[PDB]
Amino acid sequence: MASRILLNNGAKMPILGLGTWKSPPGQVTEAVKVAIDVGYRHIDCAHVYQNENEVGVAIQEKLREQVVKREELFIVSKLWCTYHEKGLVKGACQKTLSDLKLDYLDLYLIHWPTGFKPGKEFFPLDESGNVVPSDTNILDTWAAMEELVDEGLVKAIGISNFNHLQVEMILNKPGLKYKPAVNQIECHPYLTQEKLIQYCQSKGIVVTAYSPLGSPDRPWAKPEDPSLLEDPRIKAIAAKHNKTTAQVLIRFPMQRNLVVIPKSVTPERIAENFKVFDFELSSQDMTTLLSYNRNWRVCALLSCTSHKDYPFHEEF
Ligand SMILES: NC(=O)c1ccc[n+]([C@@H]2O[C@H](COP(=O)([O-])OP(=O)(O)OC[C@H]3O[C@@H](n4cnc5c(N)ncnc54)[C@H](OP(=O)(O)O)[C@@H]3O)[C@@H](O)[C@H]2O)c1
Ligand SMILES: O=C(O)CCCc1nc(-c2cccc([N+](=O)[O-])c2)no1
Repeated sequence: MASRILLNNGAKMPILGLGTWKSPPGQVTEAVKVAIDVGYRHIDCAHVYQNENEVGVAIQEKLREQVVKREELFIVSKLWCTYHEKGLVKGACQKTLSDLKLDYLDLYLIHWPTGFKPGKEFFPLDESGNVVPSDTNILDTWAAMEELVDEGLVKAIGISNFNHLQVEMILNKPGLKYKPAVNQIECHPYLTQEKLIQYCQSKGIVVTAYSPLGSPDRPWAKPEDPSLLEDPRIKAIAAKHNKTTAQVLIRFPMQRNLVVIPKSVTPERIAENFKVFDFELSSQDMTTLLSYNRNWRVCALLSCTSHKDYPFHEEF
């Protein structure tokens, strides 16, 4: 299987990347250094993760060390919800660029369709804990994203956690200048996303699967929660192919023509997780994994469920 997928901006995106949500700032520099050493060329970042400076130290050292060239790296970051106003988007991008010590991003995503009130708080709340929305709408934010392409700050723009109606809204935006290149969404055998993925692919939008391992370190994990890594049915498929469960869970989206971004700060796992290009799941394996769907989401916050733009009321 090829290692990159062609985007609708003409650039190629590595289909395996390293996630960095929850990667501790004191561990993620070494994690990214190790990742590049063992072959990763795509790093998934975000301002809200509060570790972009430390990710950048790693990227810069490996560029200076001549382990890799910048053109060979695919660095993604995301515009946080409190910066959807037109006048705040460039600054938000430039802070990400300064922290990552880059002069462009390969891909910048609108992190969520929901805009929040600007200010220092990433999740501004009212007295009863509802997030405070902003009045910006997604189409003006999108035009601000298009400006970043035209200023050379980013090579591609896209979206994340957009539902099909929301993707459609961007695609039908009056005066649309650049189509989203990517929609990054939660996707794994308990949330298989067939409808949203086929819609996006039919429009030439590449889908990135996040939390492919079910995010076992998410802060709100509950006993009763399903566990991909521990699911005996998936362990069995892994056993059959002489791979680990995680390797199965990473290969699965790759064979759906998705990009996948498993997170780890554990060197042995970082290496393990990249060793997924030398085996194939069968069609039957794939259909079996798809059958485990239960519409289970890692990422869906109660505090945002009344925002007008909350993406997960619609089926997809
Ligand atoms: N667009 C958005 O809204 C959004 C939302 C969620 C996630 N994402 C992106 O997606 C990335 C991946 O999602 P995620 O961080 O939620 O979780 P994930 O990649 O599904 O799972 C990460 C967890 O799995 C562990 N793990 C990694 N490799 C393993 C292996 N081979 N064997 C056993 N355990 C392993 C990691 O542990 P150690 O780190 O301790 O090894 C960590 O606890 C994020 O980091 C972020 O970059 C984007
Ligand atoms: O940004 C990441 O990579 C994941 C951080 C964890 C996470 N964020 C959210 C979150 C943030 C903003 C909006 C929503 N919403 O449901 O409308 C959910 N739910 O879960």
